[PDB]
Amino acid sequence: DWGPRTKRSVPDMPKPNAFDGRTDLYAHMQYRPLSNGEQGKYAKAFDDRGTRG
Amino acid sequence: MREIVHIQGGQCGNQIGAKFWEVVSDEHGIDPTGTYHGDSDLQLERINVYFNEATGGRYVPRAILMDLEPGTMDSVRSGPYGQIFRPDNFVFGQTGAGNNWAKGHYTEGAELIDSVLDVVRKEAESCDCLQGFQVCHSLGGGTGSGMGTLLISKIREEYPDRMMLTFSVVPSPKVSDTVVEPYNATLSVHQLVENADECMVLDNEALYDICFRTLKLTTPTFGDLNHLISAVMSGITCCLRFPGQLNADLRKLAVNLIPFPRLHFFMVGFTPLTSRGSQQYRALTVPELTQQMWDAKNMMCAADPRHGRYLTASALFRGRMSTKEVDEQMLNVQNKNSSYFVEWIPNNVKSSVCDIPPKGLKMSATFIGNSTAIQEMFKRVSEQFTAMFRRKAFLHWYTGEGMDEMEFTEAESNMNDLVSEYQQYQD
Amino acid sequence: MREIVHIQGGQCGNQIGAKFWEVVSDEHGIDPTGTYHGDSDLQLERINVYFNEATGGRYVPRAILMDLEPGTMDSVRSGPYGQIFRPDNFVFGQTGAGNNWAKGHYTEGAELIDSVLDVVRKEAESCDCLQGFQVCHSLGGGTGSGMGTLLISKIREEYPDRMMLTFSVVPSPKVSDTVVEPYNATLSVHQLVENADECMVLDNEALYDICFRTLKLTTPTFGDLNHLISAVMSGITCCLRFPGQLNADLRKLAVNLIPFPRLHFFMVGFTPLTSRGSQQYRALTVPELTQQMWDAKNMMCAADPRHGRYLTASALFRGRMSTKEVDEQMLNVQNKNSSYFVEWIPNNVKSSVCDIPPKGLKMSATFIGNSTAIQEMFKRVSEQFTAMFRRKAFLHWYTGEGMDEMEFTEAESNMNDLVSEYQQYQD
Amino acid sequence: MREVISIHIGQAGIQVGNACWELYCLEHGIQPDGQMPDAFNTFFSETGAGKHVPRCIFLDLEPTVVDEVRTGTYRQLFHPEQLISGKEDAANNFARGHYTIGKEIVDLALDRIRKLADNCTGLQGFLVFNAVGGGTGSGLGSLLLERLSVDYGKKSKLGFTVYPSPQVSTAVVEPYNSVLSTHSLLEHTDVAVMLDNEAIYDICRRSLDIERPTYTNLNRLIAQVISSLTASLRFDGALNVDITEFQTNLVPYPRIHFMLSSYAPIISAEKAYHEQLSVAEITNAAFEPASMMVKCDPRHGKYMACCLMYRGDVVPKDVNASVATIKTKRTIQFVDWCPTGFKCGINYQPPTVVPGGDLAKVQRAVCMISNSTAIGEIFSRLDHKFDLMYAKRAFVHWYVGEGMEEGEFSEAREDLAALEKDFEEVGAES
Amino acid sequence: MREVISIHIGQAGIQVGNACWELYCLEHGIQPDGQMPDAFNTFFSETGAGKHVPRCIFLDLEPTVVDEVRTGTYRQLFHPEQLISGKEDAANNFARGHYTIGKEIVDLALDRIRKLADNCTGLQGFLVFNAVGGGTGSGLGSLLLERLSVDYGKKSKLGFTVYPSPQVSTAVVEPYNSVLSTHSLLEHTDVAVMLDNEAIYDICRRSLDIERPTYTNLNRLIAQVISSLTASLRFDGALNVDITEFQTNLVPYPRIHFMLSSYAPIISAEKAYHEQLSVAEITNAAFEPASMMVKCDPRHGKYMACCLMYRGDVVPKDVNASVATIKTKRTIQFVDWCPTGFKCGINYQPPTVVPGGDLAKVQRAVCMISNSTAIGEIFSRLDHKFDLMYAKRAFVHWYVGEGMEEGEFSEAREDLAALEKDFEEVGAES
Ligand SMILES: Nc1nc2c(ncn2[C@@H]2O[C@H](COP(=O)(O)OP(=O)(O)OP(=O)(O)O)[C@@H](O)[C@H]2O)c(=O)[nH]1
Ligand SMILES: Nc1nc2c(ncn2[C@@H]2O[C@H](COP(=O)(O)OP(=O)(O)OP(=O)(O)O)[C@@H](O)[C@H]2O)c(=O)[nH]1
Ligand SMILES: Nc1nc2c(ncn2[C@@H]2O[C@H](COP(=O)(O)OP(=O)(O)O)[C@@H](O)[C@H]2O)c(=O)[nH]1
Ligand SMILES: Nc1nc2c(ncn2[C@@H]2O[C@H](COP(=O)(O)OP(=O)(O)O)[C@@H](O)[C@H]2O)c(=O)[nH]1
Ligand SMILES: [Mg+2]
Ligand SMILES: [Mg+2]
Ligand SMILES: [Mg+2]
Repeated sequence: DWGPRTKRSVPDMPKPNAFDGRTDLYAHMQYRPLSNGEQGKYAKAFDDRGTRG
Repeated sequence: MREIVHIQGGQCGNQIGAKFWEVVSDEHGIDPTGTYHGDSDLQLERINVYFNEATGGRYVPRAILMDLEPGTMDSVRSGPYGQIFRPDNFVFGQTGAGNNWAKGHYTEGAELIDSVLDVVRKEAESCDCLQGFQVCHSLGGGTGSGMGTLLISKIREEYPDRMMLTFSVVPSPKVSDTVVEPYNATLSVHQLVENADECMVLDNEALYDICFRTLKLTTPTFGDLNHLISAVMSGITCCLRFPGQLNADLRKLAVNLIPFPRLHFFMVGFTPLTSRGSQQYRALTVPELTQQMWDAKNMMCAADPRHGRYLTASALFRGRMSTKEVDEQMLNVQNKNSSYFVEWIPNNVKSSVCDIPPKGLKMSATFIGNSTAIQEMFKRVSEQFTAMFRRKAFLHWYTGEGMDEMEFTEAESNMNDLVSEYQQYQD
Repeated sequence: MREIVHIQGGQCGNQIGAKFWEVVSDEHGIDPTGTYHGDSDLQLERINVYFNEATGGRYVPRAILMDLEPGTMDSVRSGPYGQIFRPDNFVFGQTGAGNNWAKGHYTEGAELIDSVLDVVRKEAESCDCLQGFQVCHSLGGGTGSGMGTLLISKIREEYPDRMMLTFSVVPSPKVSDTVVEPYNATLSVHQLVENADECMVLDNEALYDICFRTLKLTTPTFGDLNHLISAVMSGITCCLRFPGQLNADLRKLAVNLIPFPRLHFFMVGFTPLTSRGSQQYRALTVPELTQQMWDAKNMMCAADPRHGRYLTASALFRGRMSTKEVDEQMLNVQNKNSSYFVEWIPNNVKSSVCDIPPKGLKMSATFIGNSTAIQEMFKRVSEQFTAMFRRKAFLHWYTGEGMDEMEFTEAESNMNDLVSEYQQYQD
Repeated sequence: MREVISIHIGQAGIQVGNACWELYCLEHGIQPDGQMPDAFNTFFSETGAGKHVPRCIFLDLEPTVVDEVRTGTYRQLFHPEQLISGKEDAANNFARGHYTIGKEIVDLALDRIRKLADNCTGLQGFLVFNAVGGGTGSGLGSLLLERLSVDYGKKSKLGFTVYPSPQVSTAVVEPYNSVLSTHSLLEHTDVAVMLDNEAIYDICRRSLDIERPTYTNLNRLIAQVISSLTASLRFDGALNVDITEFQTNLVPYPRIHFMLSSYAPIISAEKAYHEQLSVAEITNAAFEPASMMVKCDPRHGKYMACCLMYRGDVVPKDVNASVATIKTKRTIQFVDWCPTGFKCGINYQPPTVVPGGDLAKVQRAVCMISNSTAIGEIFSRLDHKFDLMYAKRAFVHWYVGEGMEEGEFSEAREDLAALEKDFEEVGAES
Repeated sequence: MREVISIHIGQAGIQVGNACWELYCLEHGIQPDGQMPDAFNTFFSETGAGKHVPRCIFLDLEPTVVDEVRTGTYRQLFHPEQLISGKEDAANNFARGHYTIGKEIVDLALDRIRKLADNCTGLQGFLVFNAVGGGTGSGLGSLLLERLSVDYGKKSKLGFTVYPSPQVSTAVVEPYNSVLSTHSLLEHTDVAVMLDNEAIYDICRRSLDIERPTYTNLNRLIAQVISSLTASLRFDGALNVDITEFQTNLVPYPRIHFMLSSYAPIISAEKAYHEQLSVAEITNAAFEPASMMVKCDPRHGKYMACCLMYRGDVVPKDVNASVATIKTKRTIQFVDWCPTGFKCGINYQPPTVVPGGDLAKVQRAVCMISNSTAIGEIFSRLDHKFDLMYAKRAFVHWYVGEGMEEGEFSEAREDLAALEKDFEEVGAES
């Protein structure tokens, strides 16, 4: 019954963040364990800004 | 078998409930198509607090999304978990309140109030026991604050024995989003004292700060900010949806947290906020959920709780926990810093434990604090309102839809009256 | 169940203390990942002294890592066993002290001393009952000298009854790694007298002398020198983390070796040291350990023990051994040369035995002496302080940060006062 | 469905409108013939099968600026009755565009605005494009704006007008024609956005490194400002700003309603690779007077209400931190009674680049429309230019002979003299 | 993060910076176009999609030398706005670069500095490059340096300038521009490091055994000093020496901040195989007057502070043994009131060799930058050349007519004379 959706549909907004692709706060709000392929990023860096050193 | 009816207004209200009903849904194990595929029997026991059972296993919420523009519902039309809502419960406008508190309340407000209250009345009679009405809106805006605050005053007239949870966001002190921000805020708090029974104070600047120093995120979107707000709203009614060793419903917090009927502005907090970098190293036990509960950085309000005394506090614990560790940690915070608590009330802390944690977390807890430090927030908005009203700037709009300066002087009078009694109790 | 809060300050403290956490984790059976893999039951019996329990069986150090530059935090974390520390415990600024004591103690330490007290408190009330605080830093720089001693003054006021063990490296007599050592060293030691309760004095070029003629390592880097220091640090709390035949914790070494409250500067030593090609010729007997332990060339400070008398000494023997050999060779080392010992204190030595030896060595001992010959390392700093201060060279950087010249003369007087109390005990 | 009607009046109006609707058809994918191979409802009117009609009219008394639209590459786009021509121009005379030849064509102007308003379902405002220098844009715009307030009350009317520059102007009776226009755009137009040709000459000179700018290059980024102003309707974002939201945030008093304009990223195709475009860089770039689109210096006046409309990859936190860095600067000084001067809007659509254009493809862009007390420098200078020329009755017999009288120069001068008094009185610190 | 802006003023600053950034782009692996095929953040800004721009400005009033960079092999590396030019040069006039023609460009220079300072999150210093022989390097250099002190207070300003040599001089009015620069570079640069063309000529003649070096050969080994001082910020080591550590360890007084420079392993390709490069050998090489990059003998003066910076395979043990032998040498004199003299720093990155350069690939390098009382001979020789020329007012009508007044030549003369007395006072034994 719904009409056509207005105001377009922007692709990829908000952008997936660099320094691992984070589009949600589900990891923090679900306490999921860190994967081994992604643990090294937080091993090297503190914040979500990538590879400063 | 008590129920909560959810009503939302404006840009801010609708985007929260797009995430709020999303967070509630996967706790109960129901898909965005509405069917239930959960693996736990305890989820289906108390569904009626938030959902109507339908034919074929569909579950539709008590969600009444109010707005004056079709833009907000368009996001709800296409956003994730937006197909669960009742299409009949999307009351909409066409003109838009235009960030004007006078347009949403008086002149253009009346054309939709008789229609939005019809949707509320249909849902109110369908469920048997009404614990109360829950609204989530803004205050600095005009669509969800102007139309919302009239809607709260009307629904207290029809249902005066039912409680009123309001989750209203507040103008930030450091930054600003709109220009008529103190105008629409002081007119709403002037009405929010009379009608609403309890208020949770939120603001984006504390949600922005809590995403930085506690979560280590330098790119928080609004959808990141709505998730932390949605965790608080699930924590208030976690006692209704799930069992517990000690039970505290919505009305039990009302007699606890409100000493006098006008002191119903609280500050919120969510305990297990761990960054992903430091996720493994922290442990999950009651003493370290409490140490992040009482931190001033964990509060999602502008007010520093170190400035003002805690008149009454509440804690909504979730998880398999010892009752002593709930009791002793909240007893230690009454002895270690007793200057931050009110002397003439013994045991300012309300505690309750529910045995069902959220999804994934072993333990969680939600904090509600009736602090007198909230007067710092109300003073700043009243400070901005007197600065702009004495020049009568931006006032030729509000007088255009049928307002005179009598209630503008009345709004500052009640604003100065409610902040006066906070500082009287602090001495 | 007696625990120690570790603090690391500056580039020297972070690099030394990183080496400290392999030598104590290896003897506690903690892998570089963070889990437990030790084959002995005695290791996990006392692990709360240094380590905090975490989820999944993980163990994290109770180490607040503190400096003013982000370079050393990245270097410490990138090395082996550098991933065991919490990212929350990496407290740091952005400017950098730059070998300036005034920038560390007053200007740029003030914006960070609130952050480092927040986390050293969080590691204090989390654990059961504090044995004391342990800090490792340098007296030549400004990051670990100024902002390090500011933490000691703050933490001594907050926790006045707890113990305070400091490992500080002191400027060399012969060479000079920086240009403003005696300005940094005189100001730091003057703060270190009243605040700290113990000070294990170290010198880098006593360590080079150790690594050259005894260990026969022709290319010693800082990995070598910190490894010798870290073995001594494991030797002090060896009887805490493991059972012993004769018991001696950190406070047992306090009352035995501190005759007077300002007479609390010690110097260290590690006895089982032999070059790699000469290991077969040494028989690990108790008299073999004692002749190296009391030798001048083994001691890790620049002070020569033969120049002054020994006020009080201590030997912390480790391994399975007979306790009368812990007795007569401590008696015979007093009877053979009694001129090198203080007459008015009888039995100037204290002995202790821990039955769990370190990894790879079956017989070891860490020597803690209190010789009046430690006035030599203080007076060679004092003669360099008086040379530069009388011409006021390199002073405008210090007085450009709010430090008047009055407290330079105040620190000079205490250095001349502390060499005055040492001088009257050798007569 | 939301909708806004744009009327294009005078020689500046069509030449902006050719640049305006060129930017509009590339955003929605509509080809110049009118065929798209759900958000076009803001500007385009769907008719038949696969045909989109612009919701605009070209009203000009001189036919030789409209006929090039009727024979160019946009023949199949416009409705031929929307293109309204006339026998002869007003010839930069306010009296001709308002009294003699203006009344003979404004009846046909309302005939199609009513047709455009009847086809509209939900109307939010009007766009008007004119230049007060020429009597078609000045007089007929004054006649149409006065009639529209009578015909369509209480609706928004966005004034995109062009004013004479201090040092630069291409007509002689421009001091005469601007002052008489200010009697109408004061009391009828609710939001007026000043534009100035020499400031955009300077903007194209340094930021876009074009040594020889033309009227095509100026109007192309005029189209960028208006498209950024109304991108909130067409696309979705974090913080939408509607037309009536835009009007109550920046108009504190019913006569203090003139606002500035600033588009921050103007970068070349070769400087785009070397600039690190972030939301902190562009926000500081917008408040720079180099990026100001009107030849006025905002340091003299006080900023009073500002809106910042962001397009593209703008995340909501650092934009809220970017505003805080602007507030800390002593150079950007706000008025005392307004502690909340900023409005914020974020849209997720990056700005389109026209093929063969001069602007480069950027992932972030902000357009600032700000109300300031430094706009009194615009009016007072044009007041001095009128007062010197009127003192010896220069170019009066042209104006008087075409229906006017001498009494309308005194009323328009007194009305503009009240604005300079009003700007000083409002901006005074108490 | 750590960052530093390197400004280059004058023609001599350009070929220095042309020789620096060709070594900087090689040391971080940045290709000439500007794309790398975490340590680059000290000097390069990450821009968009894998592009880096130098944190530098090339300002010079003469448009010839800057346009050589625009058409050179690094036309894609630099941002086109950073290569700032002018209409005409100061032309060996401190009058023109500081008063008349320098004002028109110093405002544009500070604007881009504000753009670069805003981009960097932590600024550790400003590297200023100039020569006091020319008008642009001295006049415009002093105007930018005075403005940078007020706008960015309490920040280190690292001064790398070239004074005229005792024998070789390529201009006549070099005594005039040197004295006027000395009044300004004294009170504005926190730390200044001298370079002299005569000593670099002798270094290439004796060490690199090239018979006829040019400025290209000069500036390549100048840049090898430049990278060695900033070597701690970009690559890790046992003993880091930051820019803020560099100042507070070397200057005992604010008015004595002129320091020498040296580089140890200056060995050609054919002679590198025969030489045994140890830490002990090259430390003895660095203290020789032949390795001094400024034409003065340190044996006449007394060293007050030294800062050795090491790169490559250097253990912290033998650097202490090498310093001990240096201290026990009797021809190397230290001032009596500074027993602790050496600031030691060891970076682990070996020096990079540029293709076509005369320098050989060496495992270890030492750059010694030391304050000394032997620099008092520089200011006396430039004073004696200035006192002779100013005695009967030669080459003064150029300076007086272009803004300057006669009396302030004596003010710079007295300021330089006080610098002569201060070096004699600080070296006197107590
Ligand atoms: N930015 C911009 N300004 C224009 C353009 N065309 C004309 N103008 C301005 O308009 C002024 C001339 O007045 P107009 O309103 O255009 O004259 P007109 O519209 O032809 O009115 P009539 O001559 O009576 O027909 C000049 O001073 C220009 O500044 C244009 O294409 N772009
Ligand atoms: N080391 C070094 N010095 C140079 C170089 N080029 C010029 N100089 C020095 O610069 C001095 C003269 O100043 P210039 O740099 O040539 O010219 P300027 O300072 O830009 O002043 P204007 O010519 O008026 O613009 C001479 O005494 C040289 O010693 C160079 O490539 N390397
Ligand atoms: N948490 C959150 N707050 C929002 C969002 N959108 C707007 N706001 C807040 O809403 C306030 C403006 O009110 P507004 O949205 O105009 O209210 P409305 O007129 O009723 O729609 C600002 O202070 C914003 O911080 C959102 O998506 N999430
Ligand atoms: N034992 C040891 N000493 C070091 C090390 N690194 C530096 N030092 C000493 O620290 C002194 C310099 O102090 P500095 O590192 O600047 O201290 P900071 O200012 O706190 O960072 C030198 O005299 C060195 O002897 C190390 O890895 N081990
Ligand atoms: Mg009950
Ligand atoms: Mg015309
Ligand atoms: Mg030149």
